[PDB]
Amino acid sequence: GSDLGKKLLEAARAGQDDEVRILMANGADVNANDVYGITPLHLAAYMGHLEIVEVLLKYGVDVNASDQFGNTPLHLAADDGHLEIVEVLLKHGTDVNATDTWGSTPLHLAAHRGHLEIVEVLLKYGADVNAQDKFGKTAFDISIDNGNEDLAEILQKL
Amino acid sequence: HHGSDLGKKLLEAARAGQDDEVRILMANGADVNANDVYGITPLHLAAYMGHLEIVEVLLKYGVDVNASDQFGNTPLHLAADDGHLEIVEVLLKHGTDVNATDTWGSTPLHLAAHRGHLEIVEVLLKYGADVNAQDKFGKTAFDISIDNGNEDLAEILQ
Amino acid sequence: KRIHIGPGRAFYTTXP
Repeated sequence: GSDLGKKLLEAARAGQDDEVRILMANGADVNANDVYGITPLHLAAYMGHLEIVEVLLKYGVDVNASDQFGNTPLHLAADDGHLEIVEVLLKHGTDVNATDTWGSTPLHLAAHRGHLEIVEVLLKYGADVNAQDKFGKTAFDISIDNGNEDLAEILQKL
Repeated sequence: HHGSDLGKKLLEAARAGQDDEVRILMANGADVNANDVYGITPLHLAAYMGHLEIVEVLLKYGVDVNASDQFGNTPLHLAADDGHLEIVEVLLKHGTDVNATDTWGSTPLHLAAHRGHLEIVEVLLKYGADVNAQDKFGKTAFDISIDNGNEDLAEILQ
Repeated sequence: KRIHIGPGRAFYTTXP
């Protein structure tokens, strides 16, 4: 039952790709979640486990899975600066403009953190530069508030 | 002009227990209340990991001692759970809510009870922990001690 | 660090 779900969450957190494959073969739900809606893919993205992300993708993971707070794994990877994970999630069709419960898209989070190379890739995959979070802020607005002139120059042209 | 990613570096330094790095980051304007996507702060991480020197550094810069992450964890929950008596003592002396409840309804007393940290239970009681508080499984700290057959703990909680 | 049951403890668990 959900015993395998707990085991799969932990294997994803620890980066044990062989254990992920074993648990899937045991019948683990690839989209298992804890009481906060957090899935193995969430934990792999948070922890920067590119190989786990790749394996879960092959086993049919849902890259649009959203937790209790509206985070998809793309939110987590974009906020923490994990370029490779951001790229593979986008390449497998994750919603580039998914919004958390405060209306932040991954572009917003990347802007907040000054992750220029992740902003570039998000834009490349169709990030919405005009999207406003619930505070009325676009990514460009965030870069102005933060004094990140490199980020603003990228976004202002758009 | 090119952004400052010191918040992330502080979180990483607190989690890694790099005492000198934390001092240096704080001395150069790092946000003492930086947090990640889940509201986890350097103090949360230092409290769970048992990094007392780092806790004290953050206290020199006016850290929010009662900050809650997205899961309802406060630093006092985390130090009480993982058995870091010295951090529990310090947090209590700096005005942390002794009966704060996480998303499971657990107070720090519940968590210390689950793990058999007798000294922590004692100091929590000294600072007014509520022995009648039931978590969302309906358990008091006393109930947990009985469920775990911990005679010493049951004696402390009467 | 070893995983422990608890709210969001996975995010607090890294390395040993």
